[PDB]
Amino acid sequence: SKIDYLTLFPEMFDGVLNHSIMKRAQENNKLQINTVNFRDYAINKHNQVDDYPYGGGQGMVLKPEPVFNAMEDLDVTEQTRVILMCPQGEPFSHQKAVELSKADHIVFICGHYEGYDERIRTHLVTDEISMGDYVLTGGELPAMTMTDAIVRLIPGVSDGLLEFPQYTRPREFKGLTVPDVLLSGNHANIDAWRHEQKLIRTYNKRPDLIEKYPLTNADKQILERYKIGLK
Ligand SMILES: NCc1ccc(CNC(=O)c2csc3nc[nH]c(=O)c23)cc1
Repeated sequence: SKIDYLTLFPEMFDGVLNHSIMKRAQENNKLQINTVNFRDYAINKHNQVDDYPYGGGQGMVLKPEPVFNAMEDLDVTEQTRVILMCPQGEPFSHQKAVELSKADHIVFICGHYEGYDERIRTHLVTDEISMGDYVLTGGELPAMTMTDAIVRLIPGVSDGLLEFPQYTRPREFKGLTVPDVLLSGNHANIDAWRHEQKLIRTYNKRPDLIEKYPLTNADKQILERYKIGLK
């Protein structure tokens, strides 16, 4: 598996690529990563990478020329996945992280442009993906974030409830005391207490999850005595 980033700000990938999980995984001969710059493939390098839109338009538009040239020498194939970071792409998701982790070659087209030449989309891009309804400056951070979720899912690199509260040393800290049950060594009571907390927190902060949860008699009894202790 190999992952390529087509970007104008390749320096912006410095920390991410050289540090943490991707830095380790690259070294294990698990994936090859390349950071390629658009401007390098500009036909003229003076009116390059982008230009005015035919028929008028709000902003500048990424030109097809540099992009097809980049794909050409990146050895892109019909099995490759050419992902375009765009605001109106499909929101990224876990099922997509799996599908892409199962792919050999991935090419991210990262950009800030008000628009992308349609010929790029119709004949190169296999996938268009966003991070969500909000507005970002460009595609690099989304490309890196998607890479993170995909890479950890490459080999070799919920119960329907919110999680239970967790605590560690010290036991007492600014008057804030770890629940005693967690120090008692009674694993049945520790699990039961954790389960009660899961139920109560989900009740308070995600009641929709309680509705989708197969509540036992004990679970109902727990919620009632909680909503009665409240008064
Ligand atoms: N006015 C149109 C317009 C066009 C491009 C941009 C630059 N944005 C991106 O390249 C982007 C990539 S993935 C993603 N996910 C969520 N939001 C985003 O903005 C993005 C912003 C606004």
